[PDB]
Amino acid sequence: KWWEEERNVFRGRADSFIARMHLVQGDRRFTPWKGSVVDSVVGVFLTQNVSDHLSSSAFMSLASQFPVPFVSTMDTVDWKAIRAADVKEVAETIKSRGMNHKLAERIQGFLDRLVNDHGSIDLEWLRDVPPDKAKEYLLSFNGLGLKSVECVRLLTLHHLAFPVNTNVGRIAVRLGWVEMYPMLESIQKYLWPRLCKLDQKTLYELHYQMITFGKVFCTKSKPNCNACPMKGECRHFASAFHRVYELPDEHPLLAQLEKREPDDPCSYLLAIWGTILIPCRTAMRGSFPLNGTYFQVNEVFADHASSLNPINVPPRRTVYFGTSVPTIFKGLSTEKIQACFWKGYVCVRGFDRKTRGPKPL
DNA sequence: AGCTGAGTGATCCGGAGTCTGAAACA
DNA sequence: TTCAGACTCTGGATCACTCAGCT
Ligand code: SF4
Repeated sequence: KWWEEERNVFRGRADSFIARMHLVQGDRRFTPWKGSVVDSVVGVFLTQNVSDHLSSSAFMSLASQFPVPFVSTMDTVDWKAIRAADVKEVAETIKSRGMNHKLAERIQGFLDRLVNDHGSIDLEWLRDVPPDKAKEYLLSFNGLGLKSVECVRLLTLHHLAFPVNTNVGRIAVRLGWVEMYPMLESIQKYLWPRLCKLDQKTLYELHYQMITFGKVFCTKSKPNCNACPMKGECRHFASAFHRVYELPDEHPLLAQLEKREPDDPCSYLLAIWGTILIPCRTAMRGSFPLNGTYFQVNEVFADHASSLNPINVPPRRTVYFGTSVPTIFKGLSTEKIQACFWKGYVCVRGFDRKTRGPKPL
């Protein structure tokens, strides 16, 4: 059949795209997180039409404002209190993200429906049910579309789905697979049958890589096509033609700091001027929605208390600071970005340990 | 035939950055 | 040197309305 042999052609190219970038884009496979299903639902709720860092910071502020009493799937937010809470404070809590009243009312309605139907607030059983019925039940909610449900299923329930976002569509069109021409998002009906038969781990990995490639090299305006490894196979090419010292685990400075997560590859950093940068997984104790796909491989947080009041006592790694990932990554040299990926760190925001809430940098 | 209707295109609930061009001045 | 909007940002829900559909 012509279909199956045509499946091999792009699947061979897809793994070729993964293999070529994996040399430069670092190494990353499925690393589990302890986030509950409701947490992932609220995360996909908050990441609609907004940049990733703002969406994550909004969820962090939401968690800090209404905390579960603490020091596996466990909710980090007293969702019952939020549902019982008045709309004004909830809207004020996430006002920094935007659409504060709209999203707050949608969240309150979601929680109210969850309480009214199927008893109390729990969605752990969604993992057991067959994927199609879970997808339909998730889509049944208002404020959720196809792409959000696909991302939830792929990242949380480990199904075989692929979110075709603006990053995915542009990359697929330009990179010899399928101008400023506005293309309607229907290439999924084209792309997915090609990718219907593929390894699950393959899909998750391909895309962590693509999200990264979309953000680093193949930006919408002025892509760094000179340093891009896939410039040879790029169809769009034919159309056109501060350093820090890292602190060991048992360093005396981290006595007040909490115990590091055993799974996190990152290590504690020293922000010299005295300030400390906490790794994202350690800062959040894992337990973050969407498998922690918000944060890069080497994304770290900052300590607001140590930033305002320095803890100063009077190997070397490079940290690139900026407002967002795409801004700093615009590099005319490939070697610099490869080094920053394999042996570098990135920080964009700040965080406080006392109230566990995000603070401006 | 004279009423569907399917399907798309604007719009906006909203903050927060960057980017142009205009202006201005030489 | 200002600076005011014009865009983008892992999208959804409403309302209005041009091309097919038909019988
Ligand atoms: S060569 Fe340029 S357009 Fe092609 S994939 Fe690389 S960055 Fe994108």
